[PDB]
Amino acid sequence: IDWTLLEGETREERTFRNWMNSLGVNPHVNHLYADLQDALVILQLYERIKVPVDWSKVNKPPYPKLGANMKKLENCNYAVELGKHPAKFSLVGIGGQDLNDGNQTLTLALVWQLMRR
Amino acid sequence: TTALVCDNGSGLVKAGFAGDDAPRAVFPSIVGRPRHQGVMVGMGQKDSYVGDEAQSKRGILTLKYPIEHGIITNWDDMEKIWHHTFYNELRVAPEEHPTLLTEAPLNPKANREKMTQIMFETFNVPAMYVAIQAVLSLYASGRTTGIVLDSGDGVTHNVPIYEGYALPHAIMRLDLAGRDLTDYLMKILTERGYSFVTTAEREIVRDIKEKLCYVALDFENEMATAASSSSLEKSYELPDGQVITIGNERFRCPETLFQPSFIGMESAGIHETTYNSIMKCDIDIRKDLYANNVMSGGTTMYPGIADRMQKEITALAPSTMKIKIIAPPERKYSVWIGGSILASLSTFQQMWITKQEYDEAGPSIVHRKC
Amino acid sequence: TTALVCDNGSGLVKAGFAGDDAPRAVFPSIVGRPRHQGVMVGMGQKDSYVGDEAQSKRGILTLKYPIEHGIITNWDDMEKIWHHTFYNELRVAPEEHPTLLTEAPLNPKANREKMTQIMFETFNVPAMYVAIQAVLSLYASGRTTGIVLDSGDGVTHNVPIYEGYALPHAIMRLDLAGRDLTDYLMKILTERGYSFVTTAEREIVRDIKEKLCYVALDFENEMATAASSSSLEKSYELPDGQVITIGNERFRCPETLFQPSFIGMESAGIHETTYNSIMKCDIDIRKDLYANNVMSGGTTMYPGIADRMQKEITALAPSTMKIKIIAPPERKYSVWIGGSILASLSTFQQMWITKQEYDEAGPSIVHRKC
Amino acid sequence: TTALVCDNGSGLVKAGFAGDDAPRAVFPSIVGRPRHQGVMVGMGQKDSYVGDEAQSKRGILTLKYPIEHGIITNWDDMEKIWHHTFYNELRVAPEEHPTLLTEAPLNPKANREKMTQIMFETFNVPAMYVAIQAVLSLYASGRTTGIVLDSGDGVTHNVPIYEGYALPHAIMRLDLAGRDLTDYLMKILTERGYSFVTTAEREIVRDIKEKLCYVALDFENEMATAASSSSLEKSYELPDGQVITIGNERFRCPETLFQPSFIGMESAGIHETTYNSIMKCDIDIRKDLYANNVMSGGTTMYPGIADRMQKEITALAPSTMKIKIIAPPERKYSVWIGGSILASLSTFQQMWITKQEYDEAGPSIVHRKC
Ligand SMILES: Nc1ncnc2c1ncn2[C@@H]1O[C@H](COP(=O)(O)OP(=O)(O)O)[C@@H](O)[C@H]1O
Ligand SMILES: Nc1ncnc2c1ncn2[C@@H]1O[C@H](COP(=O)(O)OP(=O)(O)O)[C@@H](O)[C@H]1O
Ligand SMILES: Nc1ncnc2c1ncn2[C@@H]1O[C@H](COP(=O)(O)OP(=O)(O)O)[C@@H](O)[C@H]1O
Ligand SMILES: [Mg+2]
Ligand SMILES: [Mg+2]
Ligand SMILES: [Mg+2]
Repeated sequence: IDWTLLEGETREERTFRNWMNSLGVNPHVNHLYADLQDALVILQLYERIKVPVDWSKVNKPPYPKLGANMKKLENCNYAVELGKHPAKFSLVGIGGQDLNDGNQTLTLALVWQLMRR
Repeated sequence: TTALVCDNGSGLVKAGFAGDDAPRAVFPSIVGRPRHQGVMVGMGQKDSYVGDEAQSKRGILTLKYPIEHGIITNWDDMEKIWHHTFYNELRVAPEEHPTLLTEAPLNPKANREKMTQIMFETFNVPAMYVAIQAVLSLYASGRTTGIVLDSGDGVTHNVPIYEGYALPHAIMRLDLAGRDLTDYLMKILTERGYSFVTTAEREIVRDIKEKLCYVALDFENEMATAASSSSLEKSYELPDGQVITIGNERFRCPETLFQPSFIGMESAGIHETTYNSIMKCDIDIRKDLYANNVMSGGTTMYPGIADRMQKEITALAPSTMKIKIIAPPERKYSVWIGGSILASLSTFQQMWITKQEYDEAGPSIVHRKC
Repeated sequence: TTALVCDNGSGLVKAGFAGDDAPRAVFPSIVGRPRHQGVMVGMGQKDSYVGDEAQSKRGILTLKYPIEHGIITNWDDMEKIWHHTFYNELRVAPEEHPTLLTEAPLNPKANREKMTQIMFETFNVPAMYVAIQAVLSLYASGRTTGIVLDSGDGVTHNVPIYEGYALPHAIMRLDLAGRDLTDYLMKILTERGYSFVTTAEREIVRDIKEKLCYVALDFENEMATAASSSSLEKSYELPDGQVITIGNERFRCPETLFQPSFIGMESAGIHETTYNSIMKCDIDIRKDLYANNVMSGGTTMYPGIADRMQKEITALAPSTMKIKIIAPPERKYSVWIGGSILASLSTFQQMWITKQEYDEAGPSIVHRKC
Repeated sequence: TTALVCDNGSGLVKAGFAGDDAPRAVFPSIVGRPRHQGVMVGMGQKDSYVGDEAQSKRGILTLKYPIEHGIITNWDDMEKIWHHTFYNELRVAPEEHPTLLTEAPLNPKANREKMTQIMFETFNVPAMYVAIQAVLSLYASGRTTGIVLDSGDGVTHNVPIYEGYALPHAIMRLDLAGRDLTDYLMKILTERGYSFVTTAEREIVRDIKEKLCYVALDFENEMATAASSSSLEKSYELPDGQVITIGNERFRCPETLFQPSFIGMESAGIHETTYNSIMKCDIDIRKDLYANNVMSGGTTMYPGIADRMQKEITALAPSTMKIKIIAPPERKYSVWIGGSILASLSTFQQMWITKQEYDEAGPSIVHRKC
């Protein structure tokens, strides 16, 4: 199992990464703000906190070279929508573009709450 | 249960945990909404911008301050702002952390009651307390006797304290602070051809404040120097690459504090305000109040403010005993530091407004418990 | 089933299916009719020529560009062109394919209304949507912020976009494009003794322009190079065997883009138009607008156009910050690529103008939905 | 001798003599230069067109407005305009007649200093003075208490005055006037297929706006009337014989005054600006300020502007107090009438900025004397 200290990383982000790695995410999350931009890992974490996910609305990791950014933004928007209504999260001012652009504050605000559930 | 110390001011929001020496979250208290039209799909899902996202995308957003002159105008917005503070910035559950919030003196009671009701019925904390910003600023300085001039974004007030005893009859409140200074700066920038109207440009004007404005020790001498020479001219670069230069408005804006008539106000200067506050106190305690002048707030960050305070008060002094001005480098977070110190005290643990007291006394319990 | 993406331009028509990376059908937007007398029986049964058959038989036909400056002049002609595109080029029945078409900004509303009414009432499609060519250009580049310089055969326009939010007040349209450049080359070709009057010869001169014309980085020294030397001379062979030579008209023709006064036009160059469009936006978004300049269309195919564009903007820049312009090689089909991307999006399927919406709201539903 | 009262506005120049009831010279403030090639000898001796000769020959001239939003940008053009209005329009020597000009509030000081230097050095008039347009508007109405909302061609500003005392802190300037309305009308005219892009066509668009636009009492009811019935359509004939018809753009153009978001501006409507200005004043004088709402300028010539103004203030009024609108028929020349009245006063003869005051104090004497 990977137990290493990065050059720049708080203990909170290390706990986040270790939690998602130990929970069995399909990719290997090495950076929080560089691997969650596609919102696929967030969707994978969603069913493990008993939040149903409709995979027919999810774009697969194979992305066409045209409109891939639009597909990733759609995935982030769907993840936010799934977290809001049926999941009852407190995410004020957080949108799909924030997760797509890797906003650290709003991404940490979502992951720590995911471990809360 | 680590107590929360959230000092939400008119301009900035200061939040953190009791025991820390510095707030963990310092973001402007703004709510941003788009004013343009989005053409592509998948991006217009966000309706409001609360934290620094409003500051970053301010070009396509309109900025509104939910707190005006230490008085709430838009109660819907603090729900968003407080949820942001609790979940995005601090990332803690309010239901487990009792939160200490601050309030300016001579604030209408409905504000405090509605704020207590909102925070209890939405965030469901175990307990609460409301402390005055000036008292916390004295807690940060480790004093029990003195007069604190708290000048933040909307409220400038003086609170004299002697041996831990306050004098409400000697406490006043001046609604002249950094926001009015920014308004004056925008008004006077049109003299050089620099026009700023949109709310986004107000942030640039506040940046010009914080990078170019200073308090003149002698106003007429600085006018003479600016009119005769050109050494006071300073250049500022706009975000789009344009460069503006100001040499006189640097000290004209902060002088509105000493000369409220600059924005057409009949009030006197802050030095005169604190002198009158001390005159409202006992003659036996005026000696200690002159020797303890503690500053706080972002408005006290102009260069030369402390020397001008000393000069003006000594001019108003009986000319026999010395004047002491205290301007710690942590003035902007003195209220938060004092709140953290107070919430960390074991004696203060019995002063919290527990939820069972609220459930039986309504929002009015804060009036008797604070 | 699948969405049709057809870019009905003034000169060329780009058509295909959603999800494709390039339009399937690209033929000139012309309508050809005979202008001679048939003497042998068996060839006069064809009344009009729509696709490439008009171009191939142009020696005995008159060529009409029905779409002029992105404005519809002859509705029966685009009826024929759309029937051709749907049945002979794409060979798909419109009644089961929702079709996404493109439209230039600052286009009269009657155009969009009549086009919506016609294509629902003639082609009986289930749904429609109308996208902007500049928006689809940014879709092709995969960008959400920047100003688009789309210059096709009829319309050159700029649309500033920051975080996807467009500024209608900063959007302006210029009616100078490749057709006007071909006409100016026609006007300046008579200096060397080359005369072309027939609309068939218009396509020949357009072909000459698409091959020998280029944008000069510096125009006045190119004047000296062409007048003093012969290295800029280039030869083109006419279809009937004759060969013409142009050395100065190669780069004088594209200069009308930056010098509209060549044709007696009072408007400014494309660089100045882009500069004014950026300056009409918010100061905070101007940095990103400069940092993202997208050009598109077949008119942007002249060699050296991007270098001249960046040099002119840098001269117009505040000289402190950086300028770069995106010049992809799919510029001629960027609008179609963006249309395919948009129509392929799952979330875009809800904004198709359903035929039941049309049947109850008239042709005016297209204004509310687009 | 006789003082000269010249109102150098953004769009029109009003000139005459002190004491007169109407200006003697009213010509557009434009400078025209040829934009074509002269091929017949003996006609190209004229290079600049200042007065109505620029308006009459605009088909071959480029029209430039020297004044932009009441701010001076081209100094040679206004020197030509002043020479014209002094020697051909009024045909009087400036060196003998003191000249009284007007100036908008929140105008950069360099403008006033340079203009003062110009008319002490180019025309070297014996005396001069600079007064605010709003003050002259109150002088024309014969009032000493009230708020003045002046809207000309470049500047719209509110100036409240109580018993002859002005309140600078309640004065703000909005850069939205007839020129911006003409630009908006041109922008919305392309919806009907009417395109006018040259500077000569700008005057035609302005003429159409003047003779066909009106202020809607209720904007949404007018939307419904225009979209339902055709009684709002009106016809205008172009100089070449073409006739255009507009039914909805008539009242969409003036609505931008109350809805600046039409042109993408974050500012509020003129009614809200006046409400804020009155609220920025003392509550004791607000009673007289509301009952004295004096407007002036060519922008106040739209039909129904007074009724909409009254309705908006009444909606913004405390609902218990009376509002009065003053819209004299001489609003377009109210500034000039007030200037003539002031310069005809015997008491005003001592505030003239004499030549000797300038010769000792530089151009800065105007700031002290005005
Ligand atoms: N370096 C500075 N110089 C001058 N003024 C400042 C500076 N920093 C902040 N301010 C002013 O103080 C305000 C914030 O002060 P603060 O103590 O945060 O007020 P509040 O607690 O009411 O939000 C800012 O909005 C600005 O107007
Ligand atoms: N390599 C080239 N050099 C110069 N001009 C070109 C080149 N390729 C295309 N063009 C011009 O661009 C035009 C194509 O514009 P287009 O994008 O098809 O307009 P629309 O989008 O309205 O159909 C043609 O008329 C042609 O004159
Ligand atoms: N009857 C009218 N209806 C609508 N607009 C008008 C009318 N008359 C004049 N205007 C507009 O008012 C403007 C006149 O501005 P003006 O008051 O002359 O400015 P200044 O006072 O700065 O010279 C013109 O630009 C014109 O477009
Ligand atoms: Mg504070
Ligand atoms: Mg095109
Ligand atoms: Mg005027």
